[PDB]
Amino acid sequence: QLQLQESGPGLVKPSETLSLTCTVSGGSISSSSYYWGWIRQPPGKGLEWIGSVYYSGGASYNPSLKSRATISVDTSKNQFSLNLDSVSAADTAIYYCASIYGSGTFYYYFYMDVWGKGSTVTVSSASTKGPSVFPLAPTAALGCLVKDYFPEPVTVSWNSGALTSGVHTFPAVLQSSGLYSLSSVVTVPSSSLGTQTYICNVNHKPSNTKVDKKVEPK
Amino acid sequence: VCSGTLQKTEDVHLMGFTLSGQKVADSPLEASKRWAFRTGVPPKNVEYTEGEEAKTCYNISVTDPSGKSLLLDPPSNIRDYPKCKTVHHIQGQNPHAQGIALHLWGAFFLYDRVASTTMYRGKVFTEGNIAAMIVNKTVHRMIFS
Ligand SMILES: *[C@@H]1O[C@H](CO)[C@@H](O[C@@H]2O[C@H](CO)[C@@H](O[C@@H]3O[C@H](CO[C@H]4O[C@H](CO)[C@@H](O)[C@H](O)[C@@H]4O)[C@@H](O)[C@H](O[C@H]4O[C@H](CO)[C@@H](O)[C@H](O)[C@@H]4O[C@H]4O[C@H](CO)[C@@H](O)[C@H](O)[C@@H]4O)[C@@H]3O)[C@H](O)[C@H]2NC(C)=O)[C@H](O)[C@H]1NC(C)=O
Ligand SMILES: *[C@@H]1O[C@H](CO)[C@@H](O[C@@H]2O[C@H](CO)[C@@H](O)[C@H](O)[C@H]2NC(C)=O)[C@H](O)[C@H]1NC(C)=O
Ligand SMILES: *[C@@H]1O[C@H](CO)[C@@H](O[C@@H]2O[C@H](CO)[C@@H](O)[C@H](O)[C@H]2NC(C)=O)[C@H](O)[C@H]1NC(C)=O
Repeated sequence: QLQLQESGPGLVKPSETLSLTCTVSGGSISSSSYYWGWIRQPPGKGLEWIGSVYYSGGASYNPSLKSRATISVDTSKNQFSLNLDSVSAADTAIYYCASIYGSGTFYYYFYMDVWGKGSTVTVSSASTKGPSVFPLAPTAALGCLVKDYFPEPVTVSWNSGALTSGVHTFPAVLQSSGLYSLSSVVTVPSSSLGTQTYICNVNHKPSNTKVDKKVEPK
Repeated sequence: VCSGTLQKTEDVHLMGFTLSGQKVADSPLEASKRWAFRTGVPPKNVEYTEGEEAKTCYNISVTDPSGKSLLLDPPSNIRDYPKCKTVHHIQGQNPHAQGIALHLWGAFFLYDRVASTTMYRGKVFTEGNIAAMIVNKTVHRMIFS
């Protein structure tokens, strides 16, 4: 099974350049029936196709971004990368790399077979800041407060992924300080409060921070 | 056998009838499924005299991912089909493509007074076949007025 994984910086300063790399796994990038492309999704907007390349090197871009975007492929490393020059604030989006399957007798008929996970790219001159995790001590509810981090995103797990039911990870909110604040809670029965232990696995990739906070009552 | 008489060699005419009149799919998606690329086959051409007014015509440009167009260079005698109701402008891609584009049904890519085995680059065409028939000078004048 094909599986694509993005690997970008997450934060790029204005007027600088953005570089993301998409590594294909479970299958060779040097296949006749596949094109490899990039699609970005701005906050609260639709999907915008940036470009696409063939394993030989045949590039193809969207007219608006053709002046900036340059997508290259690396057969020896089994990956393809996007380079968007002169990045601006309007390019803050979630960049998805996708696998475009093509089959055809006369010309290829395309549909984007497999998609990537997505990279939250934020175009800002502000510096990176790691988060601070605080417990929300307590059917009773308990959670964690991930305050003062930049940029997005933050992924919060519970009990190393074992606890999943009834977990609500709220969307981040930008404070007046320019930093984001996130909250993730879970509703568990009151009887299990004393017996079972609860930990939230907060992870902030842009700052390379992984915090395992233990939430206890009182 | 002795039925019918041919006076001059100008009276024998070849009429090209579009596949549109045969009530086949005119959509370019289903029409693109009727063609394919194959190497090792020479392209042949036959000239005809009359043709039908086409319902849908196609101006296709299938290119390599590098940009190389895979369709053959049209010879000088090849020109756009005269009468088309709608002309679909299509730009395709095919990296694996080899050889030249042929018709899977055995039909011909109809050009102006020419039927071709291959689809030529940057030239409007329509799918169809031709038929041999005899109409004398007086009968031909009546149909076209
Ligand atoms: C004069 O006018 C007539 C009628 O207008 C016209 O007849 C048409 O001929 C063409 C062939 O030249 C016919 O096209 C074939 O259609 C059949 C039937 O398709 C139906 O059934 C399939 C399957 O049930 C459905 O999915 C489909 O939706 C339809 O309902 C197909 O079976 C044919 O495909 C096979 O042959 C192709 C040849 O090019 C292959 O490319 C294709 O892969 C198919 O191969 C099969 O066998 C392979 C090995 O056995 C296998 O690998 C394949 O996977 C597949 O199983 C073909 O598309 C068309 O239907 C006819 N039209 C009508 C209305 O009947 C004449 O052509 C025309 N004459 C001239 C000179 O123009
Ligand atoms: C079909 O497409 C071809 C090419 O895409 C068109 O040919 C172009 O015509 C313009 C105007 O005459 C020229 O400036 C270009 O140089 C031509 N390009 C090529 C590659 O020949 C052709 O005009 C199209 N036909 C129709 C009816 O639209
Ligand atoms: C074109 O064909 C018509 C019809 O076949 C020809 O008219 C016939 O002419 C013969 C000889 O004069 C008569 O015996 C027939 O009765 C005519 N038929 C009809 C329907 O009128 C006509 O002569 C032909 N024209 C040419 C130039 O050969």
